[PDB]
Amino acid sequence: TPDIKLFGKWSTDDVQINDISLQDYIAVKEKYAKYLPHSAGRYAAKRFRKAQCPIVERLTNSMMMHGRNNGKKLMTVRIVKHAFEIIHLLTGENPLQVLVNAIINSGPREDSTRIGRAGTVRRQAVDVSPLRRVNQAIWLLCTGAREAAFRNIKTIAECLADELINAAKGSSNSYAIKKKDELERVAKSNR
Amino acid sequence: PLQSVQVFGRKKTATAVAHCKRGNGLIKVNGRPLEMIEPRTLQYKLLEPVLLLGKERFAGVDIRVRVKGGGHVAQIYAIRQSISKALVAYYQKYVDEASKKEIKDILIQYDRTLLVADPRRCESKKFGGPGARARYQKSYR
Amino acid sequence: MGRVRTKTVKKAARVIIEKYYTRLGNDFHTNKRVCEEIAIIPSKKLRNKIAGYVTHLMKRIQRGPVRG
Amino acid sequence: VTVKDVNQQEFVRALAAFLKKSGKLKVPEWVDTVKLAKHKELAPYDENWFYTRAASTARHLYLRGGAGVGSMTKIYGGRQRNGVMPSHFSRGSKSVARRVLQALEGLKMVEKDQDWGRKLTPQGQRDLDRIAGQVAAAKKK
Amino acid sequence: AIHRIRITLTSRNVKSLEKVCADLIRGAKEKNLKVKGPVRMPTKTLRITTRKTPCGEGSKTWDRFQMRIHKRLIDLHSPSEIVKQITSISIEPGVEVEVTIADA
Amino acid sequence: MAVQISKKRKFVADGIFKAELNEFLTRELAEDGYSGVEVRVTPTRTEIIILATRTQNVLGEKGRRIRELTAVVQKRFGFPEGSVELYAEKVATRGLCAIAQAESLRYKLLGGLAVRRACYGVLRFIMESGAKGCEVVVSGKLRGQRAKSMKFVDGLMIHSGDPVNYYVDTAVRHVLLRQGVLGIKVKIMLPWDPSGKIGPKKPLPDHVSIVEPKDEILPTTPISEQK
RNA sequence: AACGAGACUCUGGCAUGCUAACUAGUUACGCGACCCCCGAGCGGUCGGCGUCCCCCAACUUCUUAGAGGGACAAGUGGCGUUCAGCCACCCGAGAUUGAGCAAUAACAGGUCUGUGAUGCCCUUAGAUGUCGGGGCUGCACGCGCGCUACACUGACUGGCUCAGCGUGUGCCUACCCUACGCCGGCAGGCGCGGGUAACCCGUUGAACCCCAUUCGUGAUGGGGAUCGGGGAUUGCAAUUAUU
Repeated sequence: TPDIKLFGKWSTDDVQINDISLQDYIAVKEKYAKYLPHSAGRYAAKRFRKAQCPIVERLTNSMMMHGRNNGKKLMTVRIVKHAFEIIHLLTGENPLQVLVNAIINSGPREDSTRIGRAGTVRRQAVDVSPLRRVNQAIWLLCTGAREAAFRNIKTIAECLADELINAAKGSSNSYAIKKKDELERVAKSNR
Repeated sequence: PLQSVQVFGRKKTATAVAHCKRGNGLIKVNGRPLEMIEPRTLQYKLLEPVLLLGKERFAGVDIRVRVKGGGHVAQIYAIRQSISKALVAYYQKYVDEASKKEIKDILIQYDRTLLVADPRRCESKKFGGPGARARYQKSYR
Repeated sequence: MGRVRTKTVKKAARVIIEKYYTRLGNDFHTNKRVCEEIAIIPSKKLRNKIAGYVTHLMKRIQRGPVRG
Repeated sequence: VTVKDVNQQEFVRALAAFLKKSGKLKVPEWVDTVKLAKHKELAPYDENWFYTRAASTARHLYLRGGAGVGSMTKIYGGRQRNGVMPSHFSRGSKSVARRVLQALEGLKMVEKDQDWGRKLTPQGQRDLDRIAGQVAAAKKK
Repeated sequence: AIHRIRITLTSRNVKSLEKVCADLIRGAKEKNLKVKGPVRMPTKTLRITTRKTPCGEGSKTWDRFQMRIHKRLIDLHSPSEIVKQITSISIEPGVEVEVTIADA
Repeated sequence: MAVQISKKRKFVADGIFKAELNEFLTRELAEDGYSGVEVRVTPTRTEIIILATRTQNVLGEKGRRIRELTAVVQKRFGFPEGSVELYAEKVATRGLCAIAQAESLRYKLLGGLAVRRACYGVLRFIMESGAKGCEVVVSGKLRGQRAKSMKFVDGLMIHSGDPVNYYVDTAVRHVLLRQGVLGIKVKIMLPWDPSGKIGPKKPLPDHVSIVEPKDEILPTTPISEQK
């Protein structure tokens, strides 16, 4: 605590990665815990450089999309502070363990791609990197809250905290755990 | 005898000249408290060195800072970058090596441009685009 | 990346080592200042190159004989 | 205390109330028909907007070297949505600010001083810093 | 009497400018006129951004031209005679000079 | 007699005077081997140094022509009377003076002479006078009513980088005939690298050479020699 | 051996080293004045807040612009014929920050409406060379470049708070940028003053953003097309609506 930042109130201790596969691309607490998610603007100039930056920051980055929200990273952080707050009142946990489950449960195990034969569509099943899983899982759940709040009275904060619950405990009421299983259902067929 | 050493920080043309003058506590910026510098959501960030190093490093100085340039954001990184280096310079000049070498290891661990500066500034636009890379649409019919 | 040395460097680098073999060290900075005095290289960036190749040659000349 | 120390969102909301108690400010008749700037599309919701704006007037004079009716408008102006045309900045009303500053001057909290601008009276400067500590007395700074 | 006399130089060529300034600072300091150094003012950009194609056709192209002026001034305080004597002579290049009676 | 215009506008108006004159003269001194000017304002006086190769034809008998030229400028730009003072100058080394070489080729051609033998004759002169190399172009008609181009080239040339501003000069002159117009262009490369005037800078242009002196002796053996 | 490539020029990134500054600042007092006890103390003083005062003060970190230095695959570990080079790492600004310049030969490409550049042909007094009026904006339709939108990650109304590249009357023939005072809801009018410009406008007190009200999933207060009436400014003249 006096030598390692919390989050402004939320411990990064008592936080685990419960896979051996997806750690070393999920990290949040080795020394990478900080008061806020922000950077000086170094995040990528090498392929390995992407991995290092926190998961909580990565979530904030992929939250601002679709034209009108680009370049408004401070507005974005407002939504994240409410998210953890709502998650803690609503279920009562270290609200980061919610998020870590939500990411791990939404990442695909097998994926398909295209292959050109006879000028006609054929598909091939292939595997997926841990770095791919994390990138995909962060994409998918953020699309859910963006979609729901497009005509609902509910705010995006409320929608997003709901979306991490249904991902963290699979229940197929989320946009993520649905879309995960769609890909794998294809990957079984053409293989 | 009067002791006074000055430093600055920069990020994206936002200068922040933070003088460390002998005294006790009371860090300010523009003759205002740092507690009320105004986005007040990034309040944990400019406070970060002071909070992390403890307030007992800041017990032989009065620091005041003057700023100019940049936007609301880039100023925050400038004032942080200056106060970090200001503290260091005070130890570099009036106290021994092993005091400040310790302090250097702590800050540079979570380096975030506290003791260094980005070389990145805007690139110059050329014609045929509204941006430096982005181009106007091309039609064949 | 890239930055493969041109022939203008490799031509004069050989010459400068043949006639001022004694003056050479194996440090960058010393071999720079020698090239500055025994000749004039009309650019600054060009000077920083010709020194570095003169250095890199002088490493190999202290082994078996060079064929250039 | 100096007015620098405190929050400024709090400053105005106690200073506006202060004036209206003391019978201060002789207001214009037009105050219920007034758009308030060229770049607005509506009247204010507020029914005591005049009291609020006189607060913000006197504060800025404490900081900066003081300036006339023109400069006050430039500080207040914002963005103008021209509909189908792209937005641009523009300045608001003048004749409101010309009533504000003359109403303050009737109380002798400001006065036309030298160097092309009204400046705030020492009696005015007394009254600002007097209620500045009242803010800290209230909540707890 | 001894009047604060300002020798303004103005040019477009940094070599031609600077050496002529140096000459006047040597000759002044040689005679102990208590000369004050050059005050180099911001170099100003004339920009002209115009078409490269007459009778526009083909891919749309432009051309940036620029002229860089330079100003700098040396302040002397000494009798106006010996200044106006020595100033106007010993200038080789096309570089302008403007003498001022007083400014301070 | 005042005040005076902005410093920005001060340079523009000088440029307009420098340029207008330089095309005024070229339409009168074409046959006299014109080669340029060099203006200089001096204390309470104007100098206009009218560079041409043969000062003879410029001067005239009793200095008539120089008197015409001074009276023109005295009225045209509204100069204060008697301030204007002309001077002439002869250039030495005439084959580095591309402008004059091109405009001489013009009158050789317009005099009525073949193109190939004319191009060769001008070429060897500018090569002989000193020059790394040189080039001539003639674009337009000849031997029918479709156009062609005729290049005559010898020696070195450059085309790229910043050295183009120093180490070459280039000129263009139109010449008429009874059938259309013919374009002359002359491009000539300056040779100085050892020293002087100094005019163009001492380094070599395209491949920038390493200037290399040599010394290397020893006969040393140990001894003490008292002084 | 030569041209192009590269080299080169400009620009960005590294200087508490060098050079020097009331048309640039900082610091230091001398301060005296204002302010509140706001903190120790009492209000003084010490400390805090800016402004005037500032010098015959001190300095050049910040700002300005000049001379210089620095980066070379330099060092280390792999890899390569162990050559030319390539990959990782230390130091750190990593050997690519972005532009300018650019060969041979060609095109029936564009331009006679840039040219007092130009051939030939035509026309030249009932003129293809001058004043007045109209048109290039005329629409059952087809296509291209864009702008503004379809909302709650929002709109609306208040409050807070940050910037840079430039430009400006004394020019073309009649014309600039604007502070300040007064009058008007606004457009605007009127009285005075400065600026040849690191000097005056402008310590460019800009927007998104930030903070607090109001609206509530509704073609809604989202959207602002279409259209009626009225008020100003430019000009010799504003109708087919100049703004």
